[PDB]
Amino acid sequence: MKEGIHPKLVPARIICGCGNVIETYSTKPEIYVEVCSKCHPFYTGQQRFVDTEGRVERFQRRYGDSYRK
Amino acid sequence: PRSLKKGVFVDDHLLEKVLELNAKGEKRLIKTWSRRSTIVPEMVGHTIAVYNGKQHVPVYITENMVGHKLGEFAPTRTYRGHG
Amino acid sequence: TMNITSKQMEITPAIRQHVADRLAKLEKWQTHLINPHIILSKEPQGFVADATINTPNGVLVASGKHEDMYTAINELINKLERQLNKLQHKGEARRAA
Amino acid sequence: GKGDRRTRRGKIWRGTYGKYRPR
Amino acid sequence: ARIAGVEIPRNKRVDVALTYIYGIGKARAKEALEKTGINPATRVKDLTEAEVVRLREYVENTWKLEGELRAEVAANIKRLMDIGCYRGLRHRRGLPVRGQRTRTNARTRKGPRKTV
Amino acid sequence: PLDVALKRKYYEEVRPELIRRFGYQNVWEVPRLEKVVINQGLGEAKEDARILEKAAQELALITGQKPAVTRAKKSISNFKLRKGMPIGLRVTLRRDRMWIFLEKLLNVALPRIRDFRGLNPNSFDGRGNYNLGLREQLIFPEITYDMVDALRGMDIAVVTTAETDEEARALLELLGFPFRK
RNA sequence: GGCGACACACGUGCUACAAUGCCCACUACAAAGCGAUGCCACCCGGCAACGGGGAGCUAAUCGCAAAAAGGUGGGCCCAGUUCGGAUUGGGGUCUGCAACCCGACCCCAUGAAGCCGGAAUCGCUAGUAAUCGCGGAUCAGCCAUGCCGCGGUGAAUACG
RNA sequence: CGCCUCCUAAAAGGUAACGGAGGCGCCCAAAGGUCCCCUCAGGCGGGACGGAAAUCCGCCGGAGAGCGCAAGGGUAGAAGG
Ligand SMILES: [Mg+2]
Ligand SMILES: [Mg+2]
Ligand SMILES: [Mg+2]
Ligand SMILES: [Mg+2]
Ligand SMILES: [Mg+2]
Ligand SMILES: [Mg+2]
Ligand SMILES: [Mg+2]
Ligand SMILES: [Mg+2]
Ligand SMILES: [Mg+2]
Ligand SMILES: [Mg+2]
Ligand SMILES: [Mg+2]
Ligand SMILES: [Mg+2]
Ligand SMILES: [Mg+2]
Ligand SMILES: [Mg+2]
Ligand SMILES: [Mg+2]
Ligand SMILES: [Mg+2]
Ligand SMILES: [Mg+2]
Ligand SMILES: [Mg+2]
Ligand SMILES: [Mg+2]
Ligand SMILES: [Mg+2]
Ligand SMILES: [Mg+2]
Ligand SMILES: [Mg+2]
Ligand SMILES: [Mg+2]
Ligand SMILES: [Mg+2]
Ligand SMILES: [Mg+2]
Ligand SMILES: [Mg+2]
Ligand SMILES: [Mg+2]
Ligand SMILES: [Mg+2]
Ligand SMILES: [Mg+2]
Ligand SMILES: [Mg+2]
Ligand SMILES: [Mg+2]
Ligand SMILES: [Mg+2]
Ligand SMILES: [Mg+2]
Ligand SMILES: [Mg+2]
Ligand SMILES: [Mg+2]
Ligand SMILES: [Mg+2]
Ligand SMILES: [Mg+2]
Ligand SMILES: [Mg+2]
Ligand SMILES: [Mg+2]
Ligand SMILES: [Mg+2]
Ligand SMILES: [Mg+2]
Ligand SMILES: [Zn+2]
Repeated sequence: MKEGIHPKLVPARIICGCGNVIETYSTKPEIYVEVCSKCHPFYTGQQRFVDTEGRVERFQRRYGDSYRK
Repeated sequence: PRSLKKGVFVDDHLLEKVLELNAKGEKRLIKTWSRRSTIVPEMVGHTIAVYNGKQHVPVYITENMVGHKLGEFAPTRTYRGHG
Repeated sequence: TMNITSKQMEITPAIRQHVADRLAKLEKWQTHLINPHIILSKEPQGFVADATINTPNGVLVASGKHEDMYTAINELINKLERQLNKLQHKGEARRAA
Repeated sequence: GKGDRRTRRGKIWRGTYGKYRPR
Repeated sequence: ARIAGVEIPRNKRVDVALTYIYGIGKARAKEALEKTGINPATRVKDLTEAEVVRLREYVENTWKLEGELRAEVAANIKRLMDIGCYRGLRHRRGLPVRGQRTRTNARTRKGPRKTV
Repeated sequence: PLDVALKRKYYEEVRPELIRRFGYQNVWEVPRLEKVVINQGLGEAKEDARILEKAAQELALITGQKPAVTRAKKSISNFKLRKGMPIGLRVTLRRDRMWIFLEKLLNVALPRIRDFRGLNPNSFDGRGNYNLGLREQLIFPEITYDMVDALRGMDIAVVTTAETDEEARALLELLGFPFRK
């Protein structure tokens, strides 16, 4: 590389919210991030976050069976 | 809307007509003047003709249209825009 | 904007527009015709055209009567013109003494 | 706020009660 | 982009700041700050990464939010419109949905005044 | 050369799995990363404030490498383009730096993307190369809210010695590129 | 079923655009009326609308009842905001044979326009205007922000 | 009405008509000298804002691009960048 135009890369630890620490390289030695691949829903199996719904609708109301036959 | 405590409302006289169709093995058009009626899980797959005030309107009933009333799918007002 | 009322009568968008056309005769005087109102009605002896209009210097209120609706609409306009012109020039009446 | 049901002041106005104005 | 996808206003009280997330009003605000034991009075610019991640962790996991909340509202309307119910119709014309009078007014649904 | 986790992962985990999966008869036939070419189409700096030294800075923080300028090949009316105008950046990452970039793209950047639902399965060149676009640079661990004047995205070309898409999906997937379908 | 339509236009009003203000809480002072399948204390369930219990009263007794602005304390700090509360999603409560068209209320979420309004134009001369709440008639419920009343605090200004 | 390019012009040069078509009366301090380096248009496929067309990646692509301006000749084994 040409001298004097490039930000030096040094060993660098990125600290995610799941409490993961990544040993990589950056122009900054230590980084805090809110999320990473280790804890991200799309990555992590299929963590169905807040909606483990099973839809739930629409047949599935069931309040109830009390109308006569 | 109509209280969770009280029943799910269908006019009785439509339900009988539905249930009779279930037994003998369906299916023909059911003329009705019951917009007040809930669509009900046993109604799914029919096509009921609902009155708007002038016309009895064909509504094929589907799985996704279940909690809604009968009149919701037979509109009461003709409107093609202004001018 | 301009509003027309047809009392106990059915009138066409044509007739409505014809009223706008006759009323525009008032734009001659070049002053703001504010929320002009035309009313059309059929009395026993002929039609009546009433109108009430506010301008920066006052109100025009007048009424036409004729066996013919179009003719009454016109007579309405005359009465309106005369009043409007009286509004616009009465102020000039006494610059001396 | 008199038009904001979600306040005390709203419910006095609408003449009603709830979480936001209790009796 | 702190919580959750949005960088909530610093300089603000956490109870208020959180309200600047799509899907979190006064209510859900007071609720999270209890379930994670933080003071509402604390300015966001004063939160421990600790206090922060507690907040973040809970909030993202208990309630549907931002893009996913919108998708559902879209999806809900999407279906209402396609099944052909009367509420679907009002959406299909951009008109009001809750029985309001449309002879006058109705301006928020309609947009500002359209010439004739 | 640097020991970087992803580089190692390639030699250790990915090389073999690939040879298994396609039965290569020569070590050089197995798919390699050639270059990652990052581009900023920009041109919001055409006349305006061609101080996109701010972006060149941002890009150089992300890659550890200073981009070079791109200028218009011809004059264009409707986009307002005098020929020779500075309208973009491009940084060609190779070797160790390419790996480091990807390492963090894969670990950290893509995760931070809004409503991320996986990379696009169909953005495959058809000669075994892959391309994907970002909307914002706040995705990278190095660029904080504090430092940015305005949201700008980028184009990422990842170039591979594989002859076919089918092989490239494999290499990129094994390495850890998350695909939606 | 409609009278509740909706490219548009006009009249009447409500709520605002904020710090003489907004929110939370603690705490005061009215009057006129209304009330037996009627008003409902108190106890319990629910964040709540409300539900279940259940005493009193033909009512100067008992109840609707809390008056609100106000006062004390706390937050907000000039931001389309802790302004504004429109629109919309979802979830409930009630009346009623029945709330698609088309009821009201509650709660979560949404959080519009609006930064004081061109031409023009309304009211009011004192307990008035402005602001603030409470009742009633109609009425199952209610689109009442309408109407008829009732008190609270309480100005400015009239050469002519 | 002078000058340039093509055709007429009969495969050397030349060759008329109030014959058929266009241009000049400038310009460039680099748009000049030299050394070094580089190669186009266009088609398909791929890529945030981004479109027929901005910039990026891939494959094809001998010159159809470029060469200040008309036309012609020339030209990437460069006269182009
Ligand atoms: Mg008269
Ligand atoms: Mg004046
Ligand atoms: Mg508010
Ligand atoms: Mg919010
Ligand atoms: Mg309506
Ligand atoms: Mg493909
Ligand atoms: Mg390749
Ligand atoms: Mg960042
Ligand atoms: Mg009516
Ligand atoms: Mg108006
Ligand atoms: Mg009103
Ligand atoms: Mg009463
Ligand atoms: Mg806003
Ligand atoms: Mg605005
Ligand atoms: Mg607000
Ligand atoms: Mg202001
Ligand atoms: Mg004013
Ligand atoms: Mg005011
Ligand atoms: Mg006004
Ligand atoms: Mg008087
Ligand atoms: Mg007020
Ligand atoms: Mg009242
Ligand atoms: Mg009533
Ligand atoms: Mg309504
Ligand atoms: Mg000459
Ligand atoms: Mg010749
Ligand atoms: Mg010749
Ligand atoms: Mg010759
Ligand atoms: Mg010859
Ligand atoms: Mg010779
Ligand atoms: Mg000649
Ligand atoms: Mg000439
Ligand atoms: Mg040069
Ligand atoms: Mg030269
Ligand atoms: Mg040179
Ligand atoms: Mg090309
Ligand atoms: Mg393309
Ligand atoms: Mg695109
Ligand atoms: Mg393109
Ligand atoms: Mg050429
Ligand atoms: Mg030329
Ligand atoms: Zn993580």
